[PDB]
Amino acid sequence: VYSYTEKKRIRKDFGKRPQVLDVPYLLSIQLDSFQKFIEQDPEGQYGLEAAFRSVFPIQSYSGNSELQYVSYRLGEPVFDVQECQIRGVTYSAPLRVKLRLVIYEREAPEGTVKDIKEQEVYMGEIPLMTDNGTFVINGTERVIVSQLHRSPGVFFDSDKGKTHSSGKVLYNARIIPYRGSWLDFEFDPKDNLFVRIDRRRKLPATIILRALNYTTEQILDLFFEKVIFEIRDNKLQMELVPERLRGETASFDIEANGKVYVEKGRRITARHIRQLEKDDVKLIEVPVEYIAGKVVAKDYIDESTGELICAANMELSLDLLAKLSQSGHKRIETLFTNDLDHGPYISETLRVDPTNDRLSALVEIYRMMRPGEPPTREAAESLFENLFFSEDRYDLSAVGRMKFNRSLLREEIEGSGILSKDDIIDVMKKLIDIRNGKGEVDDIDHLGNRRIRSVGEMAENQFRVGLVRVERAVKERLSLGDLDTLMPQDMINAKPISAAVKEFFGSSQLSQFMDQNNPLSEITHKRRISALGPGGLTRERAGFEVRDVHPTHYGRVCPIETPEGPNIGLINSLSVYAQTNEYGFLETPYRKVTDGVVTDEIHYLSAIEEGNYVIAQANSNLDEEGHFVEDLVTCRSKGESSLFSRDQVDYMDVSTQQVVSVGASLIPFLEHDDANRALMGANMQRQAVPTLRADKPLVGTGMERAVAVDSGVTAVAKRGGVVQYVDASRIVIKVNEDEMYPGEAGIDIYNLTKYTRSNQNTCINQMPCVSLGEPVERGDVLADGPSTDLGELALGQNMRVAFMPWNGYNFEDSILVSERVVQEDRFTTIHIQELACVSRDTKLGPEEITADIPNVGEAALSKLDESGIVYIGAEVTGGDILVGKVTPKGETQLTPEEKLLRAIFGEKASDVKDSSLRVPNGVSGTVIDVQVFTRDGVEKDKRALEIEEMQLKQAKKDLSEELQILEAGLFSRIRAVLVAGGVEAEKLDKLPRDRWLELGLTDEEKQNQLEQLAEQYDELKHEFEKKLEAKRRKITQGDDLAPGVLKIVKVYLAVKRRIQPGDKMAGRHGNKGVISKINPIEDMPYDENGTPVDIVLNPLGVPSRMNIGQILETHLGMAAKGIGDKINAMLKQQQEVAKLREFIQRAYDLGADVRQKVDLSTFSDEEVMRLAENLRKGMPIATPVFDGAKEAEIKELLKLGDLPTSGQIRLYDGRTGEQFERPVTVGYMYMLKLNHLVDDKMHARSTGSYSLVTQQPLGGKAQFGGQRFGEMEVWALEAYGAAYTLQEMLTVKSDDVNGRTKMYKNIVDGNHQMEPGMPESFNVLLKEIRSLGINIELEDE
Amino acid sequence: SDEADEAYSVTEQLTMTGINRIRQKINAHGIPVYLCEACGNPIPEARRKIFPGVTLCVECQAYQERQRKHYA
Amino acid sequence: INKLNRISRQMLQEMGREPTPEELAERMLMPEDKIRKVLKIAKEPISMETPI
Ligand SMILES: [Zn+2]
Repeated sequence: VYSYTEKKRIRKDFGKRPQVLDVPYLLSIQLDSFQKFIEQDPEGQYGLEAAFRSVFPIQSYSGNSELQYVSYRLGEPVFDVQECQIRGVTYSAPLRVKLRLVIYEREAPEGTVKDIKEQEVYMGEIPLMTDNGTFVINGTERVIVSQLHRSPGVFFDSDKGKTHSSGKVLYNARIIPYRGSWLDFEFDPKDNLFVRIDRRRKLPATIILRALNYTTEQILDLFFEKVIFEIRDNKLQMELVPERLRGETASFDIEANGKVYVEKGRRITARHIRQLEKDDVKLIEVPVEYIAGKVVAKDYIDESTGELICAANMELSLDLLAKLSQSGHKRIETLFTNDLDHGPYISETLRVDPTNDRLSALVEIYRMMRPGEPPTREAAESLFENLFFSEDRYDLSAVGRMKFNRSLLREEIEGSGILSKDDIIDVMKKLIDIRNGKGEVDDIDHLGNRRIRSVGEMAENQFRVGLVRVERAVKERLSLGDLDTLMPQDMINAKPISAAVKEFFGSSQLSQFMDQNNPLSEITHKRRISALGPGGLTRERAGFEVRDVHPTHYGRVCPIETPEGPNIGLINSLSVYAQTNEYGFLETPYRKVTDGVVTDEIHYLSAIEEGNYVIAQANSNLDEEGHFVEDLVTCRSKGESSLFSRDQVDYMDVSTQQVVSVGASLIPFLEHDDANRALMGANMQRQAVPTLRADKPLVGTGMERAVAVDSGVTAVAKRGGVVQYVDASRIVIKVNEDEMYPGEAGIDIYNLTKYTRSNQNTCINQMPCVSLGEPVERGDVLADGPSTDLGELALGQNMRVAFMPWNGYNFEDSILVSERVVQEDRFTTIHIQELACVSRDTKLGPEEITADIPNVGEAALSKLDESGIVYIGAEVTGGDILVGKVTPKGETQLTPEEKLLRAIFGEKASDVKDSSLRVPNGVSGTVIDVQVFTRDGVEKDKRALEIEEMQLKQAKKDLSEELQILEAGLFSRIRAVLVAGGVEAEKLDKLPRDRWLELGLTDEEKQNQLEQLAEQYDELKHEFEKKLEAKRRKITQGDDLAPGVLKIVKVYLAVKRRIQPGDKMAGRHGNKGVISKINPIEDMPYDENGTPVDIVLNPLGVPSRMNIGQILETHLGMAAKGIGDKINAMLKQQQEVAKLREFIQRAYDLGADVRQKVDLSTFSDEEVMRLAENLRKGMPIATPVFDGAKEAEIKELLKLGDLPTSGQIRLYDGRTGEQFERPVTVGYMYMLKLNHLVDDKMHARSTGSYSLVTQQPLGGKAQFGGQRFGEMEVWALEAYGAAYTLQEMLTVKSDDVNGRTKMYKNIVDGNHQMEPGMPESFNVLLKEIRSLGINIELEDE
Repeated sequence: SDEADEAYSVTEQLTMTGINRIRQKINAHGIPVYLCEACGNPIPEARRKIFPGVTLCVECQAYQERQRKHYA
Repeated sequence: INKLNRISRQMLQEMGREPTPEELAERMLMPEDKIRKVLKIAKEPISMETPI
C-alpha cells in the first residue's frame, strides 16, 4: 500500500522489528520551544507573558504612580526572510506593549483614580524563528543550541576520598533553589555533622534544628530510635527488639528462660537472631557495663528537688544509673546507637553544639550570616525567617519543589514554594541515612539533575533581565512623577531590551553559525545539547565529572555522537526519540506492559521516574500477540541490566534505534563498530560537502529519508495534487478537488532556491524531480536540495573499493582514487565565494568606483563594463579585477632620481591610488551575481540602475503571476454564487471571463452576492496595485549602510573545486583518508570481467581499528550492485515487464523474516519499468542500525546476483597484467567527501604585510603570514647544533626590520648573506621595561 | 597515530588494571582456617569450599565490607 | 550628541521602527550633514587588546 511517489525506488528493507513509534519531527526542540516562547498565552505560564507578569506592574515609591500591564503584540516584519538575507537586517519582528499608566490620588491608598493614560509602547525586536528553527540575525542563518544545566532542587554529593588523607568520604547535601539562599549539610572527618548557609562559615549543624523550634528531646527522638532499659528489682534489665542485634559484639551471656541461646564474646550472627525470634525473648537481663556507654535521651532531674540529674544526650555511667535509681524510674530511654547502621551523629554533634537553646541558636545564625551586627530578638527572628521562609526572598521554582519531593521519596511532586521543618528534617534524615549504608549518592551526570533549556527559556530570561534594568528607570522617572504629563512611553527606553536580546542572539556561547554544509549537519546541529555557556559549567571549573556517559543516557542523549577532541561530552547530541519534558528533563518513549502483554501504548518517561520500573529490551522476539517468546528476558532495572521473569517487565523500548542520534543512526552496520569509531564516523559524516550530482546511499539505514524531508532543504508538498508546470525555478502544484479550500481554491506554487551561498561556502541548490503532468501525494517531496536525491539523504557518492595495499600509495590511511572517479566529475563540488568591495569616505575624499584605473592598460580591464563592476559571467581567475576602485591620495611626494625619471619621460604622476577588489590569489571562477548596495546619499551609477530595472522587472513578473491566480479564485467564488440559484452553465465559458460581473441574476441574496464578490475583486485590484507599489519601493529605496560608507559592491564568484591529492575523504565508519595519487584508468586493478576498481583503500586499517563494519558494508554493497547489474542486463537486452517482475520480486522477498514485503503484483506494468530504471544503477538496501542484516542474509543476497559468496573476487593488477595471489575484497562502498579541501589548507608566504606593534609577519587573506615558529621548534633547532638557522629564524626572516629588507636585497642580488641586527620584539621589551622605573641598558664593549 | 588508537590503548589499560585488581583479590589457594579471623565462628563447608582459604565468616565479611563501603 | 540621543530615543517610538538620518535632519533642524558627521565622530575607540 504505497504511494505513487514512494515507488520511484522502493528501498529493500531488512530489519526484523515492527516500528510502532514513527520517527518524530526531528526539530521538535527548536520549534516547540520557540513556540512556547512567543505567543499570547491566556495563562500565567511560560512565554513573554511570564516576564511581563513578573516585572510588572511597576509601582512607584508608594506615591500613587503605577504603570501596569495590559497585553502585547508582534507586528509583522518589514523585511521577510530572503530579503533579510540579501540586505543584512536581523529578521526581527517589532514588539508592542499596551502599558497603562495609572496614577492614584494622594489622600488615597486605593482612592479614586485620577488618570489612566493608556498608550502602546515599543520595546526591542525579538528575532522571529524561521520555519526551520534558525534565526537570521545579521544576514547569516544562526542557531541557538539548547543548554543543559543543573535543575534547582536537592543533591547528595560525596567528594569522596582525597580530603583528610584517611580515605574517609564525606556526604554533603545541598538544597539549591531557583532563587534564594542555599543550604548545605556536610560531615567532618571527626564525623560530627555540620551545616552552612550560603557558602559562609560552618556551624554545629544542630543549631538550625534548634532554630526551628527543636529542643534536645525531640531532636533525639527524630534522629534516633529508642531502647529502654528497666530496673526490675535487680540489676538493669533491657528491652529486646530482636533485629537490633545484627552484626554486633556479644559482650555478655544472651540467655533466655534461664536457657542459653547466645553466649558471650561471640558475634550475634543471623543464626542467633533467628533463634531468638523463634524462642521469644523480649527483656534481657544484662549487666551494668553494657549500659555504661549508652546515651540517655530524655531529661532527668531529682523529683524531690527539681535539680538536673542528667541532661538530655549524656552518656550513662554507673553513677548516674545509681543516682536515678533512688528517684523511682523503671523506664530508661537510651539511643539505639551502633557503629554500623544506626550511627551516632546528631548526638555527637550536640556534643559539638556550643549553644544550649533556641534564642542562642538564632543569635548565632544572625552572627554567622553577617558579622558586626549585634544580635537582637527581632533582628534574629527577621533574619532567620527571611533566609528560608520568605515568599519574597526565597523560592524553589515548581521544578525545584518537584525535584525536592522526588529526591526525598516524597508523595506530591508539586507543592509549596518555601522550605519547612519537614523539608529540612527530611534532608537531614536522608543525609544521615546515606551515611548509614542504606541509600546512595546521586552522581552529577545523572540526567535527573540536568534540566534542559532551549531557545525559548533562554530568550525569556534575557528579556527578563531587560525588564529589570528598565524597571529601574521606570521607578526612577516615577520618583519625579508628574501625574498627567508623561505618557507611558517616556518612562521607558526601547534600546535597553533590544540591546540585551540582540546581545544574546548575536553574541553568545550558544547562538552560533549553522553548520549548514550538509542537511545532516543542520538537523544534527539544531538537535543539540550543550553543557557550556552562561549558567553552565565551563571546562576549567568542571571538569572531568561531566565528560562521562551515564546509564541514564539510554534513549535520552546519543552516546556515540559527541565532538571528539577538546570538549568531548560537553556537546551531547540529543537522541532520536528524545523530548523535553513538561518540567524540562529529557524524556523518551516506552511501550507500556500489562500483566504479560506488550501493549502498543507509548508512554513517556523522564529520567527520575525510570529506575523504579523495569524496562525490557527492544531486542526481544515477541510472539505475534504481545507475549514474550520466553518466560525470562533481558531487561535493565536500575542502571544494571539482567534477566527477568516474564511477569515482571513494565516497559519495552520503542524501537532498536532509540539509543542513538540522527547522526549515528545513519551508519549502516553501526552495530559492529568500536564506539570511538562510530563517534568519529558520525563526526565525519556531519562534514561531507554536497557533491555535484548527489547520488544516494547505496546502503542506508532507514532514517535517511526522514532526515532529508524533515530538514528544510527538500521542497515538501503542502497539499497533494497534479503537477501543472515544472521548471528549473518553480513548481506549480494544482491542488486536487478535495484538499482544496472552499473559497478561492487556486493552486499551490513553490519557488525553488537556485544557486546560492551557505555559511560554509557551498552550493545550496534545489532541483525538481517530479516532471510535468505527474501526480504527487500530500507530504511528498517535489524538489531535492543539496545532497538529497529523490528525498533520500545522499551525502556522498557510492563507488567501487578494493581492499589491498597497491604500492604504498595508501600507506597510513591514504587513498588511491582511480581517474574514473575524477573524469566523471562525481566529486566535483561547487563553492560559491563572496567577495565584497566597499567604497568608503576618507578625510581626503570619497573612494571612486570608476572603471578608470592607473598603471593597468586595457588588459585587466577587458572584463570590466562601462562602470567598474564586472559583467555577470566573465571567467575571472587568479589576480584579475572584479571591481575597479581608486582612492584619492594627495601628496604624491616625489623622491630623488625618480623625479629625474618623470622629467625624462614627462609621465604625469597620478593623484589616485589603485585599490580595486581583485580576486583572491588562487580561486578560478564564474562571477554568478553582482549586487550593488548604495548609501542613499549618492547618485546610483549606471550599473546599479541596470540592476534596479532588472530586479523590478522580475518582481513585477512575479507579483503579476500571483494576481492572476488570486483573481481566478475570486471568479471561482463568483461561479459558486451562480451555481446555487440560477447558474447558466455554458453561458459563462463562451464569453470573456472579465464580463461575468454583469451576468443576469434575480435580485435575491445572490444578486447581492454578485455585488459583494465584485467588491472583493476590486479590493484585490487595488490591493495588488499598492502591494506592487510597496515592492517597487523596497527595491527603489537606498540602503541604510554602516556609518561612513558610500556603496558596497558584492561579487559572487562560483568556483568549482574538483579533487586533488590532499582532499580528505572518508567512509561512514570512521576510516579517514587523504586521496594521494589520482591514477590513470589502465593502472588500476581489474576483476576478471574487466571493470577497474575505482578507489583502492588499505587492508591494514580494518583489524587495527576494529571497525569491521566497513567490510560488512562493502559486502552488502557488492551484493547490491550485483542486483543492479542483473536488472541492467535484463533491461538493456530488453526483456519485458514479466521477467522484471519475477526478478525484482525475488529480490524483495529474499528469505529471512522482514517487514518490507511489497508484492509487485499491484504495480502497474509501466511503474515497474520506472522502478527498474531507478534500480538499474543498483538496488538500494536499508539496514536499521542495531537491527541490521546478519551475515547469512548478505550471502544469500549475493547468491541472488551471481557474485562469489566469499565476497572476495580475484583481481588482476593493471600494470603487469598478472593475477593478485589470494583474492581481494571488492565492493561498492559509499564514500563521503569531507570539506577539508587541499586548496583551502595550502598556504605559502614569502613577503606579505606586517603587524603594527611588533614588526612581525601578519597577513590575513588566508592567514597570509608565516607559520608560527613556536617554542618547541626552537628547542628542536638547539638540539641540533644548528644556530645560524635559528638566528635567522627570528632575526632576519621575522623581526629585525632592517635585517629583513637587507636579506631581501641580498637574495635578489645573489649573495646569500645575512646581517642580523636585533629583534624589534626585544626592543619593545626594552621600552616596556623602561617605561616602568627599571633602567635596563646594554653595555657596549 | 590516529586519535582513536590512543583511546583504545587507554581503554585496554583501564580495564586490564581493573580486572587484574579484582583477580588479585580472590584467593583460590588454600590455607585452611576453620573459623573466623575476627569472631571465631566456624566457617561452614560451602563457603570454605567455594573460596579456599578465606579467613572470615560470612557475617564478619559483610560487616567489614560495609564499613569499607564508606571507603574507610 | 546629547540632542541626537534624546531625539533618537523619542523618534525610536514615535515612528515605531527606527530613525534615519534623512529624518533626523528634519526633526533636528540641523543641516542634514552635521548629523552624519556627528554620528560618525561620537563613538568610543575599541580596546585594541580586545579578545577575538
Ligand atoms: Zn567471623
